[PDB]
Amino acid sequence: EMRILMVGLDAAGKTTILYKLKLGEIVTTIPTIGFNVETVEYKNISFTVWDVGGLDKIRPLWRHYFQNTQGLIFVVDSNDRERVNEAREELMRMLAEDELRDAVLLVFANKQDLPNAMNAAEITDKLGLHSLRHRNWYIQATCATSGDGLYEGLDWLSNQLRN
Amino acid sequence: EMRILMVGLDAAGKTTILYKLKLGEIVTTIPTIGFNVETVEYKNISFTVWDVGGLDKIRPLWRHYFQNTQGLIFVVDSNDRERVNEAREELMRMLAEDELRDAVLLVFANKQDLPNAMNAAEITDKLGLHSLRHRNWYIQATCATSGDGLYEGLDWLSNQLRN
Amino acid sequence: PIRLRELIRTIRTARTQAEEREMIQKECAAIRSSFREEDNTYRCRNVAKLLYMHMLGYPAHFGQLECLKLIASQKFTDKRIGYLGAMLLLDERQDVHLLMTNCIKNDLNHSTQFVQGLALCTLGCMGSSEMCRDLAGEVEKLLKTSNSYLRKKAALCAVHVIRKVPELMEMFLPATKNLLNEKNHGVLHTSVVLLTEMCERSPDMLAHFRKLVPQLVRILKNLIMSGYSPEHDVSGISDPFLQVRILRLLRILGRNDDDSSEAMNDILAQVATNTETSKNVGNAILYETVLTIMDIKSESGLRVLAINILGRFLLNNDKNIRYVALTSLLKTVQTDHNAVQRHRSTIVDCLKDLDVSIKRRAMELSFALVNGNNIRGMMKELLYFLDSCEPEFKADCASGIFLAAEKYAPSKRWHIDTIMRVLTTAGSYVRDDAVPNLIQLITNSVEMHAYTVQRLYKAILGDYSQQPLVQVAAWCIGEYGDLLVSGQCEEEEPIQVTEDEVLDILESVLISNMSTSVTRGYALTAIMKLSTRFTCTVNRIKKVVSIYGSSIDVELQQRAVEYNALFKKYDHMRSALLERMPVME
Amino acid sequence: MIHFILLFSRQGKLRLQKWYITLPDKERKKITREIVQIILSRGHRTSSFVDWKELKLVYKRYASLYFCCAIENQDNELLTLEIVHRYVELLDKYFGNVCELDIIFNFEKAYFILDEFIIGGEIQETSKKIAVKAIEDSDMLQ
Amino acid sequence: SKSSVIGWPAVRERMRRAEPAEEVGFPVTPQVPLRPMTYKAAVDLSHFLKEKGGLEGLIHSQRRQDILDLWIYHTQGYFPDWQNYTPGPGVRYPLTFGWCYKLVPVKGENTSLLHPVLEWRFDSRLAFHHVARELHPEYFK
Ligand SMILES: Nc1nc2c(ncn2[C@@H]2O[C@H](COP(=O)(O)OP(=O)(O)OP(=O)(O)O)[C@@H](O)[C@H]2O)c(=O)[nH]1
Ligand SMILES: Nc1nc2c(ncn2[C@@H]2O[C@H](COP(=O)(O)OP(=O)(O)OP(=O)(O)O)[C@@H](O)[C@H]2O)c(=O)[nH]1
Ligand SMILES: [Mg+2]
Ligand SMILES: [Mg+2]
Repeated sequence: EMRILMVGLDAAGKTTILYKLKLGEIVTTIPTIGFNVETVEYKNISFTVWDVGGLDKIRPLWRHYFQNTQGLIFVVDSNDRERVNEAREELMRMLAEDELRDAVLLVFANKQDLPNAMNAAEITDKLGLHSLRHRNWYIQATCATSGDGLYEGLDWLSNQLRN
Repeated sequence: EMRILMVGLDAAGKTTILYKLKLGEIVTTIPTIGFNVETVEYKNISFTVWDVGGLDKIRPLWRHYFQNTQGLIFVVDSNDRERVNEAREELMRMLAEDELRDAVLLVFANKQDLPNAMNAAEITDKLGLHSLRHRNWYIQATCATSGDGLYEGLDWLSNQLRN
Repeated sequence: PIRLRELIRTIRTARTQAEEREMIQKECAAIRSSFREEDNTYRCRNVAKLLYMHMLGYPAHFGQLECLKLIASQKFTDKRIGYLGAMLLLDERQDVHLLMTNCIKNDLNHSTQFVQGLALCTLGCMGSSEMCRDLAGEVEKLLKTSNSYLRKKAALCAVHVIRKVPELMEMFLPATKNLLNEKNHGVLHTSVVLLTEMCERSPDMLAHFRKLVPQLVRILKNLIMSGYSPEHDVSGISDPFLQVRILRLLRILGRNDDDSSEAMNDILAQVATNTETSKNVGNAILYETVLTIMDIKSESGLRVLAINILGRFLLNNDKNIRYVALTSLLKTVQTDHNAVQRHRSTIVDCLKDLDVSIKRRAMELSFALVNGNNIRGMMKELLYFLDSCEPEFKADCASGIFLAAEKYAPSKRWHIDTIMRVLTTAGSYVRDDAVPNLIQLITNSVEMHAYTVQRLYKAILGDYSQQPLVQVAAWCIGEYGDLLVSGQCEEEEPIQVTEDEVLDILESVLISNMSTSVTRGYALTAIMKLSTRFTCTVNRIKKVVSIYGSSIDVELQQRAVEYNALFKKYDHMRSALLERMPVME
Repeated sequence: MIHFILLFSRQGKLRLQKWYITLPDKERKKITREIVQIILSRGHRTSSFVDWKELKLVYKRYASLYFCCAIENQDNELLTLEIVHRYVELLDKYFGNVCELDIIFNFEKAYFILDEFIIGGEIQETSKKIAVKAIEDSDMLQ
Repeated sequence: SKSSVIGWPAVRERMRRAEPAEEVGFPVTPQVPLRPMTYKAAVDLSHFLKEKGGLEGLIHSQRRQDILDLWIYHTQGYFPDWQNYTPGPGVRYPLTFGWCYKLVPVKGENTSLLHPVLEWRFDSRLAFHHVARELHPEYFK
């Protein structure tokens, strides 16, 4: 059992990830206004995953799911150099809360498809993940439309449940 | 104390592993119809290791040692692409039992001698280790005839002894 | 955990077996629970207490894996326990015993000969056919050793793998070459039993092995002439166990050879005279000596002497020797056939002996003694002895009457007369299997069925409950009914055949509960034939077929309805297939 | 070939079975029950042999304990009784004043004595000295 | 001496399997009154040993005594010091006033391969004429 949240910007593939983790296929997904949950069942831990869409009118309501959260997924796009700043703003906005203080971080460099897509390292330092405090943050470069690195992030995450 | 089982296909070097962890040398070993046991003492844990040969006429009898097992080693051959299907069949047949439900899995990628020999990653995805349930599986690429990776698998195994 | 003898002492205090089972399952759980603890300490004794319960007859399937742990132990006592219960709890069909194969193979290479002695013990006692296939090169390797502690063991283990795997002895033909000069007798004994085994299986091995016949003729003569040793000597007779095995090897060799039969002739003439017949041992020496002489193309002076040996053995009051002497002539029935026939009254005497086996050997040898000369007189003893059999011998005699009568019957009538006598007096004792044989020989008989069927009819009015009797009769009434009721289509002067009580006596079987339903199977068969074999009163028998179409036996419900349509629709096609059956052998 | 060996009490209480032939336990419990019944239903002048179902079944009483073998129907019989008696001698050898209650107790070595004497259903040591010597050495090995 | 009948062959077997030539402490049976082996009960016992039989002329020893005496204490409730006899020099007379038996001097596979003591006597005047008191006057006052 683990409460999982999939936060991030819009068009992040986060529902593309979620139905790849639960089902295994890339379903044609609308821009999800509300949220999503599928209990992904993997590595002796049932990951209860609260995927929530990342459009503008939703981001204030993000605080309502930050309770009993054992772990984050802050999905980033590797193909959004223009939005990495507000994502870095979002991250520094969101992590700084007393609620959601003991949940580790697993960042997905989604949409590794282009030379526009960066690696984990540049995305780490554009976000400044070394500036974090009280964090088991761990970026994990993933390809949602091919399942690549997805189970490996879940692998790292399942290590990070027990102590 | 830890009861260890060495299940897997024939000619896997499983007795070669067993007399390299215990003795430290590669003894000339017959194809073992029955079994072997050598209490390997490593990471100050006495690994009582039940090496059982992997021929056709023995594989049904494997169910008899599946009681009070705290740890598996499923050695595969990296030099057997043709046998990885039945090794995948053997694994799914075996792991699906109520007896032997709480024992961790440590897959050895033995016989790393060739470009024929694969790494841990292709052997992970041929066997389909990401399809697993209630498992602390962890593949460990090992070289039986040189001692390489063997005790490091035994290193990780003694971590998964206690919780 | 308590000890073995502490448990046994508690078991010896048990009164009721049900109460004893309470004491079983008391300790058995602790044995199980210790097995859940994976103990190595008391695993010696918990298995030992378990094997006692196994000897006490209790389900000890669970501890068999711990026996494999005790074989795969390192302490000698745990092995000493471990090899034992492997011979006890495991067999070939135990199917979990295959894990011994690695463990034995390591322990055939153990430093201690006693550990290897345990490994040769367990494989020699209960080694499986595939375990024999998986250990064959190691046993001959331990047969190529010099350790006579192991050479005595690897030889008999090689017998076992040749016993279990008959197609494996050819790799032991080189193994056995020229170890016949062993100073030890025990290894030399096991080699003889191996050469007994090697000569037994393949005739192709006989050519290599009849060569060394005079080698052991010397060594057996060495055993007679070494009249004492402090070991091997029982009652002043030196190593009689080896001596018989040589004779048995000399029995299977030279049995169709003559030169080896003459190469062994001297020591046969020796020990037939140079034996001490006082104790049981020298009789056991001389018994195989008789059997060795009979089976080889021997000297005629041996065999005449040998019957004179047996004439002594017929007259010893030891029932052992009487069992020995009766078995002896039971062996050499055909060989020296008429020197047996002069001991005939001794055999008829042992019919009146008060032992089962003595009466068993005498009755069967009397079945063997019947030639075409004693056929008339001895059967009158035997038909009397058939009356004076035990009910266990009544089944045994009445068949063995039928066996020798089919051989050497001087008449066909008297052949019928004795069989008809036995069928009246055996009844529930004569086997149903001889009934198609008796049915065959009386239709092999072609001439006396008016003689037969009347005498068949004259006794079945006495009784029906003798089921193999009335098995015989109903086929005869169906087939040779014309010879029973003859020219009596209508009523005539009253002869004993009356063609209605003829039909009533079969009908009496059909309602009688003492009918094996193949009595009733033969009876409707006889009813339907006497629709053709009798022209007197048919279609009253159609009524009996028609009322039987609702019967509760399945085939006898089939049999009646399948008859009845011929009785109702194809009355002319009834007789169109009721020709008599052909006669075969 | 000795097919099996049975040692059962005056009450028929079996103190030893040794199946040199592989037949299952129900058949073991059937056959053993019958022959004990056969021998105990058999008198003292009944020739010490039973022709039991193609087995010239050898019995030889020595004490309250009874004795049983199943030899192949081509072999010797009095020697087969002597095999029992040689084994009786070896039990008389290794124990001395060989007696009933440690048959109940120390049966484990009586199997081992049989293991030093008969493996496979046949004799391995025709001496009576060398066999009990070897079991003492393995006892001296402990 | 009723419950002394059910172990009359059973404990005597353990006596006879004891050679005439874990655990710590001593339990006491709860709420059962205890008393020494009294005179008339020893008269009740010496006749119980006279009538039930299997005791007279048996090889007496100390190991058999201690098997017997504790069994009396645990099944009948009597202090197991009553089967005391006079020592080595002389006839082993009972110190017990009422015990009419004086002691005069007189499996099989536990033997190795090649090999490299008292008895009772009934004396009915031991209950009255204490002969052990004649052998030990200064101890009995
Ligand atoms: N090429 C490529 N495109 C991807 C990959 N992952 C996601 N995408 C694209 O990103 C788009 C957004 O994915 P969705 O999951 O459907 O939408 P979302 O990110 O969940 O946004 P919301 O629905 O508003 O929560 C998809 O339509 C995909 O085409 C990837 O790994 N490779
Ligand atoms: N080149 C190479 N060969 C290896 C290595 N490990 C094992 N082998 C070979 O694999 C063969 C099988 O090894 P064994 O241990 O003797 O046999 P097994 O795998 O235990 O099979 P069983 O005896 O039936 O249980 C050996 O003969 C080795 O030659 C390795 O690391 N490198
Ligand atoms: Mg979405
Ligand atoms: Mg092996």
